[PDB]
Formats: sequence, C-alpha cells, structure tokens
Amino acid sequence: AKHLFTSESVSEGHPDKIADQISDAVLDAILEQDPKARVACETYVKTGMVLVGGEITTSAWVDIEEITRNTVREIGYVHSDMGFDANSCAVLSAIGKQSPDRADPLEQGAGDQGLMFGYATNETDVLMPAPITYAHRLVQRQAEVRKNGTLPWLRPDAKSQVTFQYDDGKIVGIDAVVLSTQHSEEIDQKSLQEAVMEEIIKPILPAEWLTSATKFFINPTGRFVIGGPMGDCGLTGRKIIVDTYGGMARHGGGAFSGKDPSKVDRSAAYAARYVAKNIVAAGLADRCEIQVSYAIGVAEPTSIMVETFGTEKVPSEQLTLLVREFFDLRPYGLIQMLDLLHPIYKETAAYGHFGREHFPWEKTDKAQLLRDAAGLK
Amino acid sequence: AKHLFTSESVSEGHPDKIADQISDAVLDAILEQDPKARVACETYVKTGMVLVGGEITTSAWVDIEEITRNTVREIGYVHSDMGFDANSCAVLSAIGKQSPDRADPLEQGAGDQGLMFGYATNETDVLMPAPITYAHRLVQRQAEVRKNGTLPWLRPDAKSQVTFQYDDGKIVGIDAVVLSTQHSEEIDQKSLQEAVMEEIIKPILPAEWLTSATKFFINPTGRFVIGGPMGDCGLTGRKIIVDTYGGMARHGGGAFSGKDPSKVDRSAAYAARYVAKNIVAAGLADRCEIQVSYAIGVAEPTSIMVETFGTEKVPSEQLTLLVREFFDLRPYGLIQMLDLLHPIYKETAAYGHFGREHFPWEKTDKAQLLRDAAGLK
Ligand SMILES: Nc1ncnc2c1nc(Br)n2[C@@H]1O[C@H](COP(=O)(O)OP(=O)(O)O)[C@@H](O)[C@H]1O
Ligand SMILES: Nc1ncnc2c1nc(Br)n2[C@@H]1O[C@H](COP(=O)(O)OP(=O)(O)O)[C@@H](O)[C@H]1O
Ligand SMILES: [K+]
Ligand SMILES: [K+]
Ligand SMILES: [K+]
Ligand SMILES: [Mg+2]
Ligand SMILES: [Mg+2]
Ligand SMILES: [Mg+2]
Ligand SMILES: [Mg+2]
Repeated sequence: AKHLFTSESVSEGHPDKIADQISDAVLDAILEQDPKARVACETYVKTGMVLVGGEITTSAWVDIEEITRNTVREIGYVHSDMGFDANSCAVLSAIGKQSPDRADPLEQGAGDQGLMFGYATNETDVLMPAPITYAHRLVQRQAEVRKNGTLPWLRPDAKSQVTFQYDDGKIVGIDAVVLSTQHSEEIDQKSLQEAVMEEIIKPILPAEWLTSATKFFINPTGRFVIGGPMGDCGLTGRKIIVDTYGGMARHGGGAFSGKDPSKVDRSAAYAARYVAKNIVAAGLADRCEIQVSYAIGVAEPTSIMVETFGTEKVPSEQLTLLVREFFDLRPYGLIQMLDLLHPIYKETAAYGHFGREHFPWEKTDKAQLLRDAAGLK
Repeated sequence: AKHLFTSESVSEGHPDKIADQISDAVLDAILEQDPKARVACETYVKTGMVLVGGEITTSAWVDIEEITRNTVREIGYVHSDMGFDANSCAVLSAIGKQSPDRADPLEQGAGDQGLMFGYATNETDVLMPAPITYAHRLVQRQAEVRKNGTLPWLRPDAKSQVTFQYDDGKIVGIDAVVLSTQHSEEIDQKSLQEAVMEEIIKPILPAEWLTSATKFFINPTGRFVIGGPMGDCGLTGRKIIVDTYGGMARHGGGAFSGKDPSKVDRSAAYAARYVAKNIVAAGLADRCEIQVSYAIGVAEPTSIMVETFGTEKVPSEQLTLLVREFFDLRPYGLIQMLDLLHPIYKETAAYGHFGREHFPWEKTDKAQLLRDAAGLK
C-alpha cells in the first residue's frame, strides 16, 4: 500500500551530537588506558561552555579539558563568527572518580534494568532501513564537502530528513527531502542551493528514486549563519532515534554515548542489532525486530521477543530457539561475543551507530550457522 | 502467539525525571505569565547541583532558583542523608532571555523539522498499552504510599518494569515484575519486600494476571539507601520512551519537557495521541499508530502514515482521508485544536504524558464524527 515514512539525521556539530561525541571521546580516552573502566559521562553544551559531568570508576588519568577542545576543533568550531570557538570556550568538569577496590564472570548479572530493541531489513545494501540510511548519508556528505575544501563556505551545523514512499515494502521512491546547512556570510542562498543540490543531494539520493515530483527543501527559511551551541543547547542521548534506525523500529529508553559496555542500554542494543542482522543475512526472515530486556542482578534476559512481520522462512518458535542459542545475551556474554572493551566508540557518535559495516555488531559471521540449524536451505 | 513484551517506568525523584519536572515547572511558571512565550529550557542535575539552561523569549520574569527548589522539595529531597537537599543544593542558571520585538496565523509554518508518532490500542481502559500503564501505576503507587505516611521509610527514587505475556493480542498475564525503591536505613530488606508486595504490587497488578509463575524481583541487589542525584545524573528528555508508550510503538527523536507548544516535537506528538485515540474509540480500528512529520517553514505536514495492523473496520485510504479531515495538523492548528497555551505541563512530567484522561490530547470528543464519516456503524 502506498504510505510515506520519514526519518531525520543531523551532522557532527549539531549541538546534541557535539555532546555525544565529547562523551564518547572521553570514554575512548579512558578505555584506551583502562579497558575495564566503568564510565557514565554526560555532557551539556550551551553558548560559552561545555560541562562534562560524570561518574567514572577507573585507574586512568585523562585530560577532560584537552579531550573536549580537541573534539570541538575536529568538528570545526574554531572562531566566534561560527557561534563557538574550541580554543576559547569554557570547559567545566564535574566527574566523580572512584578508583577500584559470581564464580563464572559470564554469570555476572545486569547492572540496571531495561529494554533494548534491534532491527534489520533486507531493504538496503547494509541491512538497514532506506530512510535513516540516506538521511545519514546526506549529512555525512555535507561534512565531507565541508571538510574537503570543495564547498568551504559550509559551516558545521546541519540537519537532513528524507521521506520515502513505499508500496508495500518496496521503496518506490523519495517524496521529499529537506536539508539545512550553516554557512558563511560569504555565500548567498540561491548560490547555496545550486551547490547543495549538485554536490550534496544529487550524488547521494538514487536517481531512479528522484522524480519530477520530489519536493526538495534546501535551507527553507534559511540563512543559517551562526549555529552549533549559539542559542541551541546540546545534551547527550538526545539524538537517540537518529542514532538507532530513524524510527523504523522501536527503542527502549536508552542512550549510548558516554556509557562503557557494562551498560546494557548500549551493549544489549548493539547485540540485538547483531542478532537481527545475522537472522536476515541467513534468509530466515526479511525484516526482524528483537526486544531483549534485563532485570538488575539477574544475568539471563527476562524476555526475548522476535517479530518477523509475516516475513519468516521458519516459525517464530524455531527462530526464538536459535536466537537464544547462537548468542550469549548475558551482559558479560554479549560483551565477549562482540569484543567490546576497546576504544572504538567516538566513531559511533555521529552518522549512526548501525549500518556502518566495520563495527563488531555489524558482522554477519553467524549467517550460515543460523541458516543450518534453522533447517538448511 | 505467546510472546513477551517489557516496558519500564521510574518515579518522580529518579534524576532524569527531576530534570524533566524542573524544566516543565519553569515552562508552566512562564506560561502562566505569558502564554505565548517561547521556551526551550534544558536541565542537568548532579550531586550538588541543578543547572537550568535555556533559551527563553518572553516578557515574563520568573525566579528560576525558587522554582527549582520548590520542585525538589515536593519530590521530597530535603536532607543530605537522602542524597540531595532542596534547601542547600546549588542552582545555576544559563538562560538566554530575549523579549519579543503569514496572513492566517494558522498557516504559520513549522519551527524545526521532524517526525512524531502516536498510538492507541483497545487493550486498556485508557486506550494505552497494558505494560507501560501498569509500569507507571507501580511507581505512582510507590510515590503515593511514600507521600501518604503509610510506608514512610520509602525515599524518592524508584524504578519499575513489568513484562507481559500476550498470546496474540490478548494480554494473557504477567511473567515478571521488578521494582526497586530507595529506602531509609531504618527498614530491612525482608521487611521491605513484604510491604512493597502488600501495599504497592498487590493492589495494582490485576490478580488474574498474577500467577504462581510470576517472577517478582523487589530490590534485587538492593539496599537502595542514597539515591536521586547522588552518583546518578539527570538530564531532560532522557526518559523519552517512558514518557510515551514503554516502547510498544515507535518514536521520533524528540523530547517534550521544557518545550513550549510551538515545538512540534511536543505538540504534534500530543496531537498524534489525540488522533489515534479518537480513531480507536470510534471503533475504526483496534490498534493505531500514526507518523506525522514536518519540514521547517512548511505548514502542512510533509507525511502522514496510519498503521492499523490488520485491525481496521474501514480501509486505510478512508482512514487517512478522515485523519487529514477532522484534525488540523498545521503547527498552529494543532495548538488551537487542543488549546495548549496554558500552564498544564508540570503534571505531564512524571507518570507519563498519555493515558491520563484529563489532558487535552486524551479527549475522545471526535469519536462519533469519525465513526459517521467513516461509514456509520
Ligand atoms: N531563543 C529560543 N527560544 C526558544 N526556543 C529556542 C530558541 N532558539 C532555539 Br534554536 N529554540 C528552539 O527550541 C527547540 C528545542 O531544541 P531541539 O533540541 O528540539 O532542536 P533539535 O530537535 O534539532 O535537537 C529547537 O528545535 C528550536 O526550534
Ligand atoms: N560511579 C559510577 N560509575 C559508572 N557508572 C555509574 C556510576 N554510578 C552509576 Br548510578 N552509574 C551507572 O551508569 C548508568 C547510566 O545512567 P542511566 O541514566 O542509564 O540510569 P537510568 O537508565 O535509570 O536513567 C546507570 O544506569 C548506572 O548503572
Ligand atoms: K533521549
Ligand atoms: K550517557
Ligand atoms: K527540552
Ligand atoms: Mg536537542
Ligand atoms: Mg538506562
Ligand atoms: Mg539517565
Ligand atoms: Mg527536536
């Protein structure tokens, strides 16, 4: 049935994402010294200032001020005319440090309760929904042409959104695309929307999807000139949907950035992306969403639920069997299943946690084994 | 098909929710003086401190420090032994104030882009999913027996989670229930889990749903004694799922609290709850989820999508017709459709935005008209 579905994305240097990036950049920096460190680092940016506030239990010593400034500079906020300067903004810390003091480590129970969801679909190359995939690809392309000198009047902040028309389950094409970019006072609007169209939109959106009818809204109000932390306000865990799946599938509360892998909010969600992506690569289903939950101090998950939406090639019973077979979903298990104690996390913080094939949770190594045990085909 | 589904909730005085409550309490306070005020107030709590940071364009003058402290005291954090004292904690403000300077006001375009989702189901009395409804009802009951002297060793912070087994679409019963409460040093654990069971769980969870098999986890690790902002960290818009629907239906990015109604993130989501709840009360479907999106400076929504999941009594075409008939979903329209410019928002901030029949978005006044035009039955 024809029906439209939208998803948004934002660039690095969008305030919420700056906060994400800084947090995860502190996590990485600690994890590189002490991989078993427990961190919970939350960040707040506002026009003059970054507050990095946390609870951290680690042996490591790391320079919060330096880490913050360096993250703000790669993003590009390096002069007051932009809105925010990495070299003169205030950086404040309120991170409580603690340094450290079952029979099977794998049986260690979950720290904090919760629910996590994971999804895959055969509708892109990357087993991700088409909307959030292109949505991210627009903002990433924006950062690219910004950063590579091609379109250098572009400044950091930027938001994209693409609405897809499906008739049923076939992505038929793109109804609308909106994109908004901070820019210098040097360029004009009509000059801008030529370049955004040629260099940013036209190379990313598949041309067959783009029609005579496609409503493009490039800078619709827009002379976007100051941006980033000037007059907006960034906090970690606010681009939670964008991080995930653009709202194609569901979500439990929970934020990723600034949480070390002992946090199920993160590692269980990553593990769920891994279990569904494996299910779909094996052809057990076309579309798969999984809910796993935990309760504090229990180690086995309190619930697993698979929804393959009429798209199975094996009954959901057998599916649920294989899920709780090939995958260790005890907190410490999924940490070991995906080899998580490594500084790989700042890369996660912008352009989306999933869909980007080089992350441990994006591997389809269990493809065949799942196929086999689910009645070889 | 038997399948389990979980949702969590948290009390007032859980740190994230404290932040929500303070923000919305500032919104209310401004809105009561200046209902047309535009606010975007974000809050961060950590052990000694509340930072209330914002952009606010209003004529009003309001005391951020007083408002914060008063909100912390109704919640109950009023002595250092709890973790946090309302009367001695630090309150910092970084709120930029601006005071103010189409032909039809209704045609004013949307400020910011985005997507919003709304849901209803005939599975509770309140047209809300059973999980998040009971989940909230546990924490609310906790606050009640805390506040009414009955169980006065209870302290503010508390989290609940309930997992329901459905066989298909029939809530068959409750597999597990977990509940964790901050308490005084006066009470013991075994004494605690008698009272939580008798006074909190047993009066809320329907007894037919509770079986011999129901795994109850009351304070599983738990001597929860200090809590709230001590050693956790609260930011607005982090209990985003809990706020909504416990993850039964989807979500766009976006947070409610501290946003005045011109913000589609809030008002469109509220409006969507209104359109679906009306659809289901009229019996056009059993379960209904709606996605509406906006693009900056356009006034009509860029996409509407209804999913009634095989549960219709009218084809989705006719449904989509009626939705974009009985409901004005232009930003200023939905503001007028639901009469939003009123200090009603601090009440929204804990125990869930939806399901609580006295909010403008919970009315089923359009029930019949929807029934009629969708072929009277
Ligand atoms: N001075 C101001 N007064 C009120 N709201 C403001 C503001 N300046 C801005 Br920018 N805002 C608005 O407040 C909203 C809240 O921020 P939000 O975090 O939702 O943006 P995003 O969704 O991109 O993260 C913004 O979408 C913006 O429209
Ligand atoms: N000192 C500490 N070191 C590291 N993490 C901490 C911490 N103290 C706490 Br409390 N945390 C953990 O960090 C996590 C991040 O907070 P979160 O906001 O997810 O809690 P909730 O989900 O209830 O809001 C918490 O769930 C908690 O387990
Ligand atoms: K959030
Ligand atoms: K975090
Ligand atoms: K807010
Ligand atoms: Mg934000
Ligand atoms: Mg969490
Ligand atoms: Mg939190
Ligand atoms: Mg938003």
